[PDB]
Amino acid sequence: SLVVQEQGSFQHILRLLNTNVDGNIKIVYALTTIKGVGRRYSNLVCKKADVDLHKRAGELTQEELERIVQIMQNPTHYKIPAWFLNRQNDITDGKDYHTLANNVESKLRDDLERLKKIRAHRGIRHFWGLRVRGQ
Amino acid sequence: EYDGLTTARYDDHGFLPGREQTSKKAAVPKGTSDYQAKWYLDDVI
Amino acid sequence: KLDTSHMRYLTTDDFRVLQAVEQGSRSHEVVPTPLIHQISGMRSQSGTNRAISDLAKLSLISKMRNVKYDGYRLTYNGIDYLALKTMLNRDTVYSVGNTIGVGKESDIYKVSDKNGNPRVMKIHRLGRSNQGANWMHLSRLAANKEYQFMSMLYSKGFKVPEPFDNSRHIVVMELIEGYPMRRLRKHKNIPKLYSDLMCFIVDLANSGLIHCDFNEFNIMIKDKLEDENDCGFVVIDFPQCISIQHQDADYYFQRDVDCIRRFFKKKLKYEPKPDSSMLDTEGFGD
Amino acid sequence: SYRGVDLEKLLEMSTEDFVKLAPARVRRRFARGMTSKPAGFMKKLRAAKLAAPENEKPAPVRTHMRNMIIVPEMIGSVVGIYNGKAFNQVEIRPEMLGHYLGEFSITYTPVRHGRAGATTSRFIPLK
Amino acid sequence: IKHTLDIINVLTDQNPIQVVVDAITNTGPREDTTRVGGGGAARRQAVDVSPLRRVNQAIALLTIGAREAAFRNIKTIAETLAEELINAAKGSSTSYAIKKKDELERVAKSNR
Amino acid sequence: LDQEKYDRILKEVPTYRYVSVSVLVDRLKIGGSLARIALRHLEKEGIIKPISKHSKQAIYTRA
RNA sequence: CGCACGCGCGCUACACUGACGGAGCCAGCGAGUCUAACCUUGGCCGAGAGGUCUUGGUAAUCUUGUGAAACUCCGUCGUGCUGGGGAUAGAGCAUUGUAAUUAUUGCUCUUCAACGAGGAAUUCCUAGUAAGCGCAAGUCAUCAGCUUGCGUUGAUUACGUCCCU
Repeated sequence: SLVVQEQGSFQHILRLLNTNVDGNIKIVYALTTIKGVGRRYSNLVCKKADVDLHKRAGELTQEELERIVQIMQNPTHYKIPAWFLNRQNDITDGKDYHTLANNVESKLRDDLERLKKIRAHRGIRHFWGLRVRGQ
Repeated sequence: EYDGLTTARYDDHGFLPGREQTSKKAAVPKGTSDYQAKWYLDDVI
Repeated sequence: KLDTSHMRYLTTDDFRVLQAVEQGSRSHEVVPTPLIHQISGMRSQSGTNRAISDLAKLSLISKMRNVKYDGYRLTYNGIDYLALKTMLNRDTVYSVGNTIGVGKESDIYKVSDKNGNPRVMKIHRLGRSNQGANWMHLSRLAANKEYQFMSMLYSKGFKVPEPFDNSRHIVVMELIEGYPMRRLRKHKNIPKLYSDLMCFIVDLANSGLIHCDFNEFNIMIKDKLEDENDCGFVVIDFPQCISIQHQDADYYFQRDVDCIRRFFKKKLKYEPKPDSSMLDTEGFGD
Repeated sequence: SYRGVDLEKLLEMSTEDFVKLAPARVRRRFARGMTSKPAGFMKKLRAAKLAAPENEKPAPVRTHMRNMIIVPEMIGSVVGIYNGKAFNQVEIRPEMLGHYLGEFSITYTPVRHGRAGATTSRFIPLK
Repeated sequence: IKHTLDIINVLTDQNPIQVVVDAITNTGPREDTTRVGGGGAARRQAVDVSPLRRVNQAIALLTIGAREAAFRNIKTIAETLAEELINAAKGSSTSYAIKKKDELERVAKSNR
Repeated sequence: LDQEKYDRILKEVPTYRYVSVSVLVDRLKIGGSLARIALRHLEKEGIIKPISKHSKQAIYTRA
């Protein structure tokens, strides 16, 4: 479109939010490249920031994300989706964990720690699924 | 020898001998039917 | 399909009979009634039609009541049960079954030997079964011919497995705990074994039989040694074997140059290092 | 331990209320109707703590289903529970929460994929 | 064809059949083997099929060459046809369909 | 490196036979999602003639 | 209906003629309560599901013109195991069934798998046959995947004999 180039600015791979939220995939699906964030979390940001999926995306500014830090940084007041998430209002804790790469799998398997120490299904056989199926 | 064998003197066209290699493992929890004993706490070493 | 459970009701009454009648059905196809006694020297009426009515249900023989040319035939189990009985007679099989393996004219039947180490009773039944005029004539002799054409590089320094017995359809191949090239994941010496695929057909032209047929199931990294994993090659590549006199080697020789170029490159995205070789050397250095 | 929220609120609940926040495949069970089959179970529970050497071990009273749900109130009693035939002794605690008593079952002499020794008993020795 | 062919209506074509005057027909098939029985050796004979093979080396390899050689293509389905009828007149041999064009006059000539 | 595409289009649209996104790949910079975006603002220069419109198949013609 | 293996069945995904946000809105083999709990046509209850707070029906009328689907046009992404797939599974929802367990399928959203038309062999084909795509039903309390149909739109290649059989 605009026949204008720039001076060393655009990259191709980023390192964002402690892992690789890349500079070729957007906010949305490079938060899917790291495990824990789906589509409509940052697509409800489209009705407040107008940033959809249609670009090669080494373009993001860290001050638009600060009005998304108005949506992110405290997980108790900031429009967390409630029919959406990976694990969400859990048996594990009870809150709607729209968490991140370092915080999904630590908040995922308290349903598999449980049931046949309790003599039923998931407290020896999932430990057998860790003493055998893990090595 | 009467108890130091695996197969009776039927060699002389019949059996391949069925070996029962006893490698028992404990049955820790309470309540046992015919079935569930051998799949209680299998520490497969 | 298959039946197996119609055999263990007999006595000695059929053991003298079999390879006398098996060499007697070949000397004289469909045998009439009062000959099972008299090919084997069995007596006329001392436990006789008792034993033939015992054999009657078992499908290794059948009552083919034609018009004065009667039939007692040693259905399809006249080869099949009686080659199990033949390996009971030729001192290899002592009972039937630890068997898993499926083909068409080669079923892998996992057995343990007279020794105790395992081998495989492969069975030949083509047409499935269709066992008739040549189909029985094939599986008798393709068990005998391929008893003769699995030693073409074992004497010459290379890896072909060895056949043991050729009883009527049965070919016994140690047993090979293979790992084909669709099962494997990684390798430790990649660039040696691409140029050794130009070089295996180099080895095949020494013996005078060029083999081609390479799919993703072929080259077994097997288990000779289990613990230290001294592996080996099983090369299931045989049945595309062609006498080189025939006018199809214009596109067999060019297969040796520019047709193997995909599998060590793509399966093992890793673009390869080594050189190659032709078969123009092997035309003279047989 | 039931949720992390206060324990003097949660333990004596019936088949009514929190599941109206929970999804309709396990809301069309627990927020429709209490199913009071564990109500006369309390009446046999209130004698299954009396004449024991107390706080330690009561008797293995039998129970023969696979879709019945136990409620945590009853710290210190023992009930034997269906596993296909027999009655697994459970010292009943708040250490089972809304899961089946008849989930105590994996009912087979084990599946022989690593040691196949009972498959060897079906094969053919042959005359 | 109608969503694609205006590019071919640029390159020396007033109406788009004008370069294509000498393009479709000039792949005239003259020679193709039969599978000889042979008795063993499956050789090939210097014979002639009806002239619908180098036609179909240029037209049935445009059936694939428009859809099925653009199936799973880097670019789209109908817009890899910006090349398919530009220089299809005579043997270029550097393409998806012209590479076996000499091989009707030499395959039935090599072992004949 | 700011407007080298500006001079090597206005002097190279009568050197390139076509106008597409594959022109840009000769310098090996971008292959990606900045392409279907760029079909509606490119021809404000005014040298290559547009022909047809379709929302699933947006195709034009070289000139 | 639990899974060391192996086969087949259909259905897909391995992509830019792809599907997505909405407008252009068609069929019929049509089927619907008696001495009652059916088909369903009012807004909303509802994140969603329909209850039939109601109504219309002994029937081409009320569903019904089954306002059916694949779908056509303004906007979405140019090859990146990919905005391809929901594969596996979780959390926020029902119509029921006296309770959804080995969840019975109807319901919002993330997990996004093998697989680069795939070694051997092939399944049916001529003036309406390939090829998709629907509709509703014994499956229905949860739908059709099998099925018998009808309807929608409907391609390369052809009158020939044993080479397979």
